Amino acid sequence: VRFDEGSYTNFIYDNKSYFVTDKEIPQENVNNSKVKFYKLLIVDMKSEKLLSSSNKNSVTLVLNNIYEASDKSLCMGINDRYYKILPESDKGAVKALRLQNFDDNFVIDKNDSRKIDYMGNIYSISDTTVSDEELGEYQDVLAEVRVFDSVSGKSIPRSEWQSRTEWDYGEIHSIRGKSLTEAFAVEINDDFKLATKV
Repeated sequence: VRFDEGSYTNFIYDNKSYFVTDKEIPQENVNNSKVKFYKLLIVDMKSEKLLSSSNKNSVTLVLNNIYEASDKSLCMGINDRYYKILPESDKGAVKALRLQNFDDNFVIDKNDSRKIDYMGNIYSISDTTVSDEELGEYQDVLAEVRVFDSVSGKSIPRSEWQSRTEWDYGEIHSIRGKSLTEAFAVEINDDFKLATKV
């Protein structure tokens, strides 16, 4: 079991790539260990960067063994809990382990309607289409409207409905092969657009 440099979620085991998910497994559903290992990581909660010693905004993670669960999925001991692990082919479909366990929703940015806030990051909604083959897991639906200044992105209150643009925001989906932190798809009017971290 080898974690990628600088990562607390992405690793290789028995020559296959996995990540630790945010899916907790109750202790009663955890069965035989499959791999014994012990790794301590220190993670800055703000920058999510690895540290060599703890600080005021750090969390210490003890990663300990891989187990088979009662549904034959695999999981990993993380501190006092167990979290399912999945192949990297599933990234974005299922969220990676959240540090906060030891912000996680989509909100149209209050200052610029062409942006979405997610996980403490800001995402720019592009004019690039996400094809049906790139479109992955359903995450949420906004079902919102913004009427905004076409140049500045500043929204206009409904009571007042300068060039103006109306966007009608639909579903949010993962993009296959990408974590949600990297990118996701947002339904704008009649098609899915690519949103990427700014």
